[PDB]
Amino acid sequence: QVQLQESGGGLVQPGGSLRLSCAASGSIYSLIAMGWYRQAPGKEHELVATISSGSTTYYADSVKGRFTISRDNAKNTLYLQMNSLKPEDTAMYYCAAYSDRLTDCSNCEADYWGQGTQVTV
Amino acid sequence: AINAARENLGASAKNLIGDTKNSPAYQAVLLAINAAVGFWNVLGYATQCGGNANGQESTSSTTIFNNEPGYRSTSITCSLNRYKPGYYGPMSIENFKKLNEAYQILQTALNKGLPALKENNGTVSVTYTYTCSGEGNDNCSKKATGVSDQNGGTKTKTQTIDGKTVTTTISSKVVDSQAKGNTTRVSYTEITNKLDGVPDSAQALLAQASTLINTINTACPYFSVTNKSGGPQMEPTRGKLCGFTEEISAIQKMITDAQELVNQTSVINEHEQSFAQGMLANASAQAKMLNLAHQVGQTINPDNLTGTFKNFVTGFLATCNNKSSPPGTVTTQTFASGCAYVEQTITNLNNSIAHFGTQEQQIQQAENIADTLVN
Repeated sequence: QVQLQESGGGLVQPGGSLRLSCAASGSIYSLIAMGWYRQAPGKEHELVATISSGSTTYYADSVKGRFTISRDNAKNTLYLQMNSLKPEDTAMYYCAAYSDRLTDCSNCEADYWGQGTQVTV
Repeated sequence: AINAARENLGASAKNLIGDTKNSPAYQAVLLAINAAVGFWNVLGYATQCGGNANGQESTSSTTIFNNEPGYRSTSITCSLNRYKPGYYGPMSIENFKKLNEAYQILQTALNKGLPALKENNGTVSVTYTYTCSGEGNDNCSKKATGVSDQNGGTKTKTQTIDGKTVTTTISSKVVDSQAKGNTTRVSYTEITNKLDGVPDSAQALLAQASTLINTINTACPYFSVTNKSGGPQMEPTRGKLCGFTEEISAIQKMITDAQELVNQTSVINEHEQSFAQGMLANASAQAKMLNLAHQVGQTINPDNLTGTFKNFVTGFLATCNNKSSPPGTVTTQTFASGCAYVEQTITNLNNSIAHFGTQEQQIQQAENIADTLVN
């Protein structure tokens, strides 16, 4: 009912930066929040950052200070500015969203997901 | 006068089962079917759905069904990930296909024309496409589809629909993400189905209507709707599809009534006009078809309805948001509207009855003459 598509992944030097993009489409009215996960080939998936319809942000300690989440309501697009990249940031980054079915559940994980984009530092 | 009452029953049987525009019976059958199709057109877009072939959570599966009334779209996107399908959850792909097959038969046959109730051997072709994308999407694969080579493969089977043999062609086409023409730069698989020879009769479409509304009720998935800025509002905006208990009940009841109405058709056929029995069976049948027709009209009539359900009918189900489109028609703006001619059919049904008064008395007259004779 919602579709998410990422772009902007690539090869980057330690210290440098990237902005990731996500075009959302479909039942955007039904979302209560959007965000970014990531998974490295070895590791568990990690919730990177979220943004909740009031413009209230959450960041994982580990990116807090270095990364910024941000949306353009007009163009239905979700951004992730990533500064001062360290090799430990290498992973598949997934654009994600939370439908209003998840309203009362604070620790449910997103029920919509993109196909992911690769960031190698 | 016994024979005048017989020419009258012959005449009114023809008005009921041979005619369409001016048949109460016909309009009642149409109203039941349209109410069902209209229901989905209203809420389909708000319904979550996803998972894999076995109704499990999928983390990457997006499955899209074409010529479906989705949000700003001619497709319904089933792309809910990470939670398993079930009650008050997303509808599974198994269920959605069952629903989609029925929806596609109904829109094509409504598009083509429901024949008169006596006309019972008509058929129609139905063709419909859906897509799968996402690593892990087995909804278009051999298992779920019957086709050997996912990459261009094609199988022709026979299946049975309403006790009739229907030749089904299935074909499968992968479109690589590099493919010239693929704007969604994602790989996908496209499944086309053609159903050659589907029954297009009052009876069969009523089964399809039945399967449609009853797959909904039973699967009972989560929905969330968005109201328009102006005009009728739907509140609450979020819940479970089977929570529309009154709409679903009424739609069920009109399908039952229309089904009961179709059975009366054979009684009439079996007694075209001691013979007194047949006269009675035929006359009683005709009276029952009129009783059931008026009842189908009353069920959905806005003047007999009250808050909430009334609102659902007058503001949503009996409307079309397509832009200004014949019976079978799906656009980016069908969603949140019935687009099944429900306003118009309610009208025509009540008018065919207005103009059926003399026939109602001739049928009633012959009922007595016949019953008299029987005793």
